[PDB]
Amino acid sequence: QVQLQESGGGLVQPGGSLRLSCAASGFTFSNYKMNWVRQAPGKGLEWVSDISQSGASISYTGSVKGRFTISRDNAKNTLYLQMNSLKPEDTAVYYCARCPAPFTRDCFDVTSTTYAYRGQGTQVTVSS
Amino acid sequence: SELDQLRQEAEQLKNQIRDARKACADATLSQITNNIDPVGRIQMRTRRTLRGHLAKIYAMHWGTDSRLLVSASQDGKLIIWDSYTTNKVHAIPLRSSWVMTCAYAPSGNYVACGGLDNICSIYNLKTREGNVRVSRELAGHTGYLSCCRFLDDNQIVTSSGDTTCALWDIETGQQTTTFTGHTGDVMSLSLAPDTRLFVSGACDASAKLWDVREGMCRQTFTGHESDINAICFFPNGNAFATGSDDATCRLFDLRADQELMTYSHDNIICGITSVSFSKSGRLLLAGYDDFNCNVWDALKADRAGVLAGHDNRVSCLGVTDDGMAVATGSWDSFLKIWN
Amino acid sequence: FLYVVGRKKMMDAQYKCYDRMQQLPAYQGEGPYCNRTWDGWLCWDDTPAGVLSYQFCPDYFPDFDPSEKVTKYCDVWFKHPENNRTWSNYTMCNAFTPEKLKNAYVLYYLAIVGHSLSIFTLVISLGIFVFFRSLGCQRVTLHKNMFLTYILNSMIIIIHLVEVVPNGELVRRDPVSCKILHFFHQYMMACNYFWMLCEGIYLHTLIVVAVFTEKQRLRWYYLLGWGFPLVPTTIHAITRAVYFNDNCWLSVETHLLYIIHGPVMAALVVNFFFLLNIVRVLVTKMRETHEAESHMYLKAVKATMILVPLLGIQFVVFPWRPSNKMLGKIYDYVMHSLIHFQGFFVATIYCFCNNEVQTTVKRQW
Amino acid sequence: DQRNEEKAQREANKKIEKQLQKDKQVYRATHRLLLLGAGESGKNTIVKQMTSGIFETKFQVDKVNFHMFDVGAQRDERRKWIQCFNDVTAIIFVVASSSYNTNRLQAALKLFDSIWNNKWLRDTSVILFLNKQDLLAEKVLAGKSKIEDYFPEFARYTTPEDATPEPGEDPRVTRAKYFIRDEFLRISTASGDGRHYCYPHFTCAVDTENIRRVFNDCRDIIQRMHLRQYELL
Amino acid sequence: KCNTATCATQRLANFLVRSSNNLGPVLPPTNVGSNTY
Amino acid sequence: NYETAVQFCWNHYKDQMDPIEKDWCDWAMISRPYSTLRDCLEHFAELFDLGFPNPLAERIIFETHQIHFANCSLVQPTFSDPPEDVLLAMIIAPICLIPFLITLVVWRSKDS
Amino acid sequence: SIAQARKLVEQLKMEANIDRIKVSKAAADLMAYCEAHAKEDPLLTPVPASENPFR
Ligand SMILES: CC(C)CCC[C@@H](C)[C@H]1CC[C@H]2[C@@H]3CC=C4C[C@@H](OC(=O)CCC(=O)O)CC[C@]4(C)[C@H]3CC[C@]12C
Ligand SMILES: CC(C)CCC[C@@H](C)[C@H]1CC[C@H]2[C@@H]3CC=C4C[C@@H](OC(=O)CCC(=O)O)CC[C@]4(C)[C@H]3CC[C@]12C
Ligand SMILES: CCCCCCCCCCCCCCCC(=O)O
Ligand SMILES: CCCCCCCCCCCCCCCC(=O)O
Ligand SMILES: CCCCCCCCCCCCCCCC(=O)O
Ligand SMILES: CCCCCCCCCCCCCCCC(=O)O
Ligand SMILES: CCCCCCCCCCCCCCCC(=O)O
Ligand SMILES: CCCCCCCCCCCCCCCC(=O)O
Ligand SMILES: CCCCCCCCCCCCCCCC(=O)O
Ligand SMILES: CCCCCCCCCCCCCCCC(=O)O
Ligand SMILES: *[C@@H]1O[C@H](CO)[C@@H](O)[C@H](O)[C@H]1NC(C)=O
Ligand SMILES: *[C@@H]1O[C@H](CO)[C@@H](O)[C@H](O)[C@H]1NC(C)=O
Ligand SMILES: *[C@@H]1O[C@H](CO)[C@@H](O)[C@H](O)[C@H]1NC(C)=O
Repeated sequence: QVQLQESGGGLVQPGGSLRLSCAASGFTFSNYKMNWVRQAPGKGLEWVSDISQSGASISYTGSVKGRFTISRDNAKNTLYLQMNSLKPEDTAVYYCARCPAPFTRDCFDVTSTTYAYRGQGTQVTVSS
Repeated sequence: SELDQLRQEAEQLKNQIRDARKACADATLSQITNNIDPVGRIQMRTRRTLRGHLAKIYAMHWGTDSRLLVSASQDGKLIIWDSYTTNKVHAIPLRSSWVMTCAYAPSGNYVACGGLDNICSIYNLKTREGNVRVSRELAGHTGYLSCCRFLDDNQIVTSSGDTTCALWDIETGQQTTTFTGHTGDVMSLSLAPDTRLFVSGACDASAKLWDVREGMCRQTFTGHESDINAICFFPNGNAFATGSDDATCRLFDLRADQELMTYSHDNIICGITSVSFSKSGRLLLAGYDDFNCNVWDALKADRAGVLAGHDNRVSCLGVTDDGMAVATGSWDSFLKIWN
Repeated sequence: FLYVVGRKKMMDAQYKCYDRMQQLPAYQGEGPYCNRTWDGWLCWDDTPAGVLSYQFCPDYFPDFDPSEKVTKYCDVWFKHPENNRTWSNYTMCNAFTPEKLKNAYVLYYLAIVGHSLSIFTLVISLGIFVFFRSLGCQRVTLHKNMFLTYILNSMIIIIHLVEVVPNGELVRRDPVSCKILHFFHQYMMACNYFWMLCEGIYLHTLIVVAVFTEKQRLRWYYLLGWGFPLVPTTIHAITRAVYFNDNCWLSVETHLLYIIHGPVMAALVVNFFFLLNIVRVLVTKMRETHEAESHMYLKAVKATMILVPLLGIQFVVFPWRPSNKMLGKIYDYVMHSLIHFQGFFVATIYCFCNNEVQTTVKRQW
Repeated sequence: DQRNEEKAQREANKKIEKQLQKDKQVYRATHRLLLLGAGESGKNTIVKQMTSGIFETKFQVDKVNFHMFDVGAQRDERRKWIQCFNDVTAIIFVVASSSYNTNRLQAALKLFDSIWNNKWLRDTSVILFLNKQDLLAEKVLAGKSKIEDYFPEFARYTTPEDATPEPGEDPRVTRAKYFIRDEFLRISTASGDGRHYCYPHFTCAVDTENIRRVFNDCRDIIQRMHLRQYELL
Repeated sequence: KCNTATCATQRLANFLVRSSNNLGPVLPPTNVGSNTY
Repeated sequence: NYETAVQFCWNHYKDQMDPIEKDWCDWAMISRPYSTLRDCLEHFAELFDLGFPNPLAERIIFETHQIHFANCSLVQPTFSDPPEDVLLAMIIAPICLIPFLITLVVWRSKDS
Repeated sequence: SIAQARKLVEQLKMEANIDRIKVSKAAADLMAYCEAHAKEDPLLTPVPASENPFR
């Protein structure tokens, strides 16, 4: 049973910091590439960040470069997202998404409207 | 919040099922089958090679007479083969060249095929003029057709990429029952020997057991980590085997409601495309992406042999009803019979 | 044996010399002149005082080489100081023979060794193509007929070099089996060079002329590779029968040989111009990829050297033998090595080093 | 006599393989193409320029027959039915260049990355149509939409010297549209051992030259396929 | 005389039949001394 | 003297070639007496150490060509190439057929 | 999404109320089947050249 549970979130002031955690279960965490995706109010799923199996290759969407930091703990089966300098445009539901197949360079359908290997998400609200 | 309350009540129901399954897990299948004799090395030779198709073979299906088999290829051809004499009985040109599944009627009078066109086309083989023509087209599905299987001459079950399976009346061409509940593309289905039930594996790492008459999901089987590509029933109908993209085959029991065995190797890192049992069910044949099919000891979970005669991805494989031979198609445009 | 045949040609030349000396009586001016005379082996015309006459060496003796020349000198003709008799300098005729004969033995054994490895490696390469149906394609179907020409050509050459060449009793007897074996040799040699053209025509149309070539009827490839070499070999055989009916048809002094080697060289020159377009498209494909200066010139050399044995470019780049002794020696060692090992090179490059063959053979073994 | 039934089998098999080689000539002559693209990208406008689960479009350029297939009535989960197109000549990937302000351009960069690095599409070349260049020009000409917001590496990007600007166009539009192309070419050149290539084109939906671009690119793909068989390249 | 590269094997075969005494021993070379013509 | 040596074998060459007068011009017939005269000349000259060819030897060889051979010539020796005007016609003719056969393979090889 | 959440909760109660036998009993039934049908399996047992229709 593949399960992804995200913890963290909450209402933050503009320019504040937040750290999102993703506890993975039901699969080998080290064989899969992990992703971060979000869904702003009244928008579609948007890809945020990814990290490779080991943690060497790290990619960000352009909007979050320099402010967000993705990290994975293969020992504890956790995925992290250190969020800094939060803007009101960051208010969204952040989902922990897993790549569909292991040992693959491709990552398909992660931002789909109905994707199985994705958590339920945490609501992050940046406001005053 | 009524939505989260429904989400937490589903979590407790999942914990209740998970603990009820663990209460029945008194001993492992490896502990029961510990002292049985291993099958030994399974050395099987290629007896026939069918060299008619032009493109990759996506599916094949044996006839109940264990002599004739249909083959679907993505060049737009359905070829009926005489496996004994390697002769081609029929060659049906298809309207859509993207066929992904093909079935052979138990009576032997019809064949079916479907694919990205979202239609299951029935072809009448025993026509009076003598040449095969399309008799019926079933156009209810909203996603690509992954698998189709005949119940009788007038009923057929199809799984589709719209996360839905459907039961069809062929003479009327209307869906009589729809099977919903999967959250991913249903990739395959397998009918029970009694045909009262069938099991389907989708791209949500889950397999579901459906009741044909009532159209409800009886049990849901988890344990895989990636999409389930193939599924096959045990000869007695009390278990089934699934092949997934996590490079692992697993055996699930219906009455135990949990997986019994896992077929994996550290050297194997490619997904399973096909699965089939022998006549007795002792051997589990699985096609892989590494271009060769592996034979597994279904009771000992030990690899017993390798069928390494294909030059491309093994897409389909099937065992005869009499258990005499195994036919494996592949993307190298050839179909080989092993014995 | 060869002595009497040499003396008979020596006395035949004396009759033709005194016939020409009976005619041509003009000695007009030019100062004093060294009078016309008949040297024991050659006939010299009227020459002026001081001019060193020059003529080719007679073929009376096996030591003498027709390529070399004989020099006779006038002041009266030259007198050798030892015995003060009129002399002619026949030293150049047989001075380079004992060392050219020693170099000819290693060229002889370089052929039967080079052509034996060709038949061996090509009968294996041909068996791989007919056994493994997976490798089957229109390119392999042309390779199979090309591999068969190398086998049949190298087979007749060995039968010619082991049975005909070291047998002098057979050549002096001049049987009809010599001439029909020479016919099949000239035919299979032409079929070999004309299938290098068929391979260059197919390779040129696939890459340059018609990229979108589904598949072609090979009936015209067969007629050019097998059928056409019958025309130059039948024309040559008929004229060789009425004009130059040499014993066992072993002579190369006649110009009737260019009836076969004329169209052969013309076919290989067209292969050289097909190579220029293939390497032109190849370096253009790499300039569009923006490869480095080194890698672009590295692969252009690699691709050219693997097409030289297939198209027979060595016959076009080195089509003439140098007249120098040291240069002609190296040319003989280089060109004979390329000719006799060409079937071995083609089998290694296009069968044994081919990745689709290595992947298929390892999978089925 | 059971020999009669086997002679009737050999004559029936003889008639079938006579037809199977007539269909082999037709199959090898046709060149299959997968037209892939997201919504709001101008993909459907190109097929009108030349329900059902797949749409077939037959066209012929210079007596060469092409068969283009457009996926319709399928879910946005492509990882399964995309494997059916591993043997096509090329995948025509249509991208909307104007859609960078959602962030549909990043969504297309990740889809192209998945197609490029898929194990079954590693020998399949991709024809990249950077569509909606006319709409990108109007968006860049105005100071309202800043590509620096969604792509902060655009702040230090410089137009390459080999870039060929269209006659009479703004360099700010040249730098913008070539920056988007390099985002796709960075993925295309990161992996690939000469097995497949990417052919980027600046495209408008109403452009007539679109079938000639696919013809010329498919002629390159087949040419490199012939060179690889001879181990020349 | 055929001096092309395609006539190389025939030039060698002609030389051995003409000069060599069936590829065996070595006869004394022809006398080209002062006494000789 | 050497005159007694040349006068002897000249009579031997005369007696050998006197009866067969019709065969004087056919070289296949009188080749044997002609080679017989040459032998006597170089043998008797080397015996007296005079040397060959000598003026006395070339004097009587011109007597045979002045008396025995009258208005006779050979058309051409065997093993001779044809006139070079037809020699090139036999070489260029197969070469001209090569381009026409090449176009057959490039343009007329299309199936159906 | 609440409608889809309620259908999932309703399905889980239909699957939670299921009689499950022990794995030792379910494994002894699969093991006893391959034993009773071992002789009828031509892929397991040796195949005679006379009875094999693929020779
Ligand atoms: C060695 C000397 C004494 C005789 C040599 C004779 C060959 C040069 C001739 C005889 C038979 C001829 C062949 C007779 C028939 C055919 C089949 C023809 O192709 C087909 O009809 C096959 C179908 C197709 O590809 O269209 C191509 C020419 C070819 C090989 C001919 C090529 C020239 C050949 C081999
Ligand atoms: C032994 C000496 C006297 C020379 C004799 C030459 C010819 C009489 C023979 C020898 C080689 C033969 C050829 C060898 C191979 C072929 C190819 C063959 O076609 C294929 O191989 C088709 C294969 C396929 O596509 O399935 C047709 C006959 C042909 C031209 C043969 C025609 C007759 C040839 C020219
Ligand atoms: C890689 C190929 C090398 C071939 C080398 C061939 C060496 C041949 C040596 C021959 C030596 C002389 C043999 C006897 C000659 C004779 O007296 O007839
Ligand atoms: C299939 C044809 C094979 C032909 C092989 C070569 C035949 C050569 C024949 C030589 C004949 C020599 C005598 C010709 C008549 C003469 O001059 O007396
Ligand atoms: C279209 C290409 C045509 C190629 C023509 C090549 C002709 C080669 C001829 C070689 C023989 C004539 C030259 C040497 C003559 C001689 O040595 O007496
Ligand atoms: C055995 C020696 C063989 C030597 C062969 C040399 C071949 C040289 C080919 C040069 C091709 C140059 C083509 C034009 C320049 C270009 O590639 O752009
Ligand atoms: C394009 C290819 C050309 C190949 C040319 C091969 C011959 C080159 C040398 C020609 C020499 C012509 C004069 C020969 C004189 C002679 O030796 O009698
Ligand atoms: C189309 C062909 C172009 C290239 C032609 C290359 C010809 C090379 C050989 C020419 C004659 C060389 C003679 C050298 C004589 C010597 O070095 O003593
Ligand atoms: C791929 C084939 C290569 C063949 C190379 C053959 C080289 C022959 C020319 C060099 C001979 C050197 C002889 C040296 C003799 C000495 O030591 O004095
Ligand atoms: C595959 C290429 C092979 C090249 C072989 C080149 C050999 C060059 C040397 C040949 C002569 C060797 C010494 C022979 C001495 C002798 O005649 O006794
Ligand atoms: C050759 O000519 C010279 C005069 O130049 C003459 O004295 C001599 O006799 C001639 N030779 C013969 C054999 O007569
Ligand atoms: C013999 O030769 C020598 C060589 O110098 C010469 O001096 C002498 O005069 C010659 N004798 C005669 C008779 O010619
Ligand atoms: C004969 O020729 C060679 C080389 O051409 C020369 O060395 C020699 O001196 C010549 N002999 C005479 C007597 O001139």
